[PDB]
Amino acid sequence: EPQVLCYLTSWSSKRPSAGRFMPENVDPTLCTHVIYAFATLKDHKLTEADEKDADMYDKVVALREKNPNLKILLAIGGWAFGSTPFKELTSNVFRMNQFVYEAIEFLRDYQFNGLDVDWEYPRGADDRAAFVSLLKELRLAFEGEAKTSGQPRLLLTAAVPASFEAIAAGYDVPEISKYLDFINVMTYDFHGQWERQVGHNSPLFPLESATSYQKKLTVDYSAREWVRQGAPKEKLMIGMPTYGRSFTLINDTQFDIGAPASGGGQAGRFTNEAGFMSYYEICEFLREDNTTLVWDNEQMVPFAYREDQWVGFDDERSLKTKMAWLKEEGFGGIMVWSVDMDDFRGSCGTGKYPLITAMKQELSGYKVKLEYDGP
Repeated sequence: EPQVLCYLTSWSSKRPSAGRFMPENVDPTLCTHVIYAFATLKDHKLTEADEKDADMYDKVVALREKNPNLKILLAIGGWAFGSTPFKELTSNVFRMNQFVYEAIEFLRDYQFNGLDVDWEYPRGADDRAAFVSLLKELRLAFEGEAKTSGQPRLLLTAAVPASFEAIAAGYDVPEISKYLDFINVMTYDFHGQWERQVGHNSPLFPLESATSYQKKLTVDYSAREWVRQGAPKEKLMIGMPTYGRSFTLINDTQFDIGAPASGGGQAGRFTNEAGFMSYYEICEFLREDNTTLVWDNEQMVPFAYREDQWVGFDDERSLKTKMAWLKEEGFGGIMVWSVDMDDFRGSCGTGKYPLITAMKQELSGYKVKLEYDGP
């Protein structure tokens, strides 16, 4: 029973031509859960972010009609949303409780299977306690509802950071682990266009020559840090990105990890953000002339460069390798960011959804079992 939780970004519907992604585009057999991001808070209540969203919620749910075991969740928060609304949400019990009772009604009305909470990020003791009370109250009310109610309990999940420093600052790990059904660790964005050296978005292992700090910026170390802090392995869903992060090189002849960079790489035609590329945009980049693909055998991920453009990403081989690591460590499953950025049209020349397919096939047969795993 390894789980596969796939994020669906609302704004993917706004991309041009082939990029355009709609709930209909979702293969309902790929993922065990689809998490729709993001709803918002208005007057401290769970509400639809845009008036056009309600029809989208309807479309995402009802994927179910095509796979009745598929769970559909709604996410609130995200990076843009910030910390202040969550702080104000949890500032008093009545607001908090009323948010809780209405969220349940909101969710039951749309027939969602549960709520994903993405506070980015709690920081400091007051936030730490507030995040715990919020999760504690959602969880208990979800249960209480299932009993005073008819059906199966609403699911509760949260996206959490990979940075070991963010973990200490924001997360009472053992406490949140009691209330969450799934802990979705964001094991990506380790490097990017905010830095002035080239580095990979989501390296599995570090370079042997890495500084003790750079060694921590990896999928492997992050996931292990979550375990070390008390997260139950069966609830830990390790984040898998279907995008890459790109750089403009200072010097075309310097293209190795650590090479000087002036900023992000040229935007992809569909995601329109320098420094960022969806997987189908990567494939386009790779078929340009003279683009050299490299396999980093220490980090265990690919990257590619052509003239002053450099991109670090995940492909079939790196994701499969990650699944092998995953099973060996014994984690409960994966989280995918995001389903709309995998090559859902099969324009890379392999199949449709080649990234998620590759992970799914490599996960076939895996059963998660807890056992003593040393310190």
